Amino acid sequence: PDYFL
Amino acid sequence: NFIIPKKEIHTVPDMGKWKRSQAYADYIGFILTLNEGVKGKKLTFEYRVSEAIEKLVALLNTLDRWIDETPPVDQPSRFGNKAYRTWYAKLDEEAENLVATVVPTHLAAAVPEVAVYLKESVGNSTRIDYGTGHEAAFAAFLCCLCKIGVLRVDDQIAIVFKVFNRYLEVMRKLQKTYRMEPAGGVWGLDDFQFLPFIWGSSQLIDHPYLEPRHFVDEKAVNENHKDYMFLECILFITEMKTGPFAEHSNQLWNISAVPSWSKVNQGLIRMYKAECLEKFPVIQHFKFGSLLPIHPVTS
Repeated sequence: PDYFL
Repeated sequence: NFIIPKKEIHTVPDMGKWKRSQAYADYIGFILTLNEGVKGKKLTFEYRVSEAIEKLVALLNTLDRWIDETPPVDQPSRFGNKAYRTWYAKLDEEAENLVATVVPTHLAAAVPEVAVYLKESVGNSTRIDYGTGHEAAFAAFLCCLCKIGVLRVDDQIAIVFKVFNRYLEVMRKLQKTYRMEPAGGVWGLDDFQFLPFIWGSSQLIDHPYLEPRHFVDEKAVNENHKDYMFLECILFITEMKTGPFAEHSNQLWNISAVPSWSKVNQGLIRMYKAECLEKFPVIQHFKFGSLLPIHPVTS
């Protein structure tokens, strides 16, 4: 859920 | 000095060896090189089609024909169809012959090594399944052909837009026809593939009207899928799955809220490293020879 920061 | 590729990552602690390997460096470098090459381009882009590319397409067409000649069988099991094992046995016995149609005769010594990656690119006979590890083996196969000079720099766009594109069509046919199981959760990207989402998002960077939010719009996909690999993958999903997109493809649903394709591409590359290339259940089956070697990367 946190690869697109 | 070509070497038949073999497994080298046997236990979890071996993942360090993999991450430091020449193979890893060469593999991700290849993926990112193709990624840059297709940036901003449609599938209908006018590119060079070399003899090697044509032979690779012919190779995939042969695999395709074999599917037609090997229909599903009637069976009780509700998972993979046993006719896949018949199809796979044909590929297994013919892989070197097929590769020899692409590789020039003076490089015949490389055929057995290269063919191993082809044999690992189409799914698992025993489990009748397919995952990102098989897709990676196909990229590795193409990487090897570049390394020995069969494919050249001028072929890199065709590698994605023609060869890999055709490969995906054949894989989808295998997956549907033989009811193949996904090899790999709520945060999984796709049942079967990964690479086309990376290269596909690269195509769409700086697109004049399509934004990531548009890929969950069936109209947008229907009107544009022929030009865009990313959208073709979405179309496959929406045909294979029922109900709200958010329910069946939660990761991709959340990705549609990323404002730019550029960030989609960057994020997918980070996800690929973490969820495919740093995943032991996948990497344990990676094979290493002379072209993609297990030895530590050279400076």
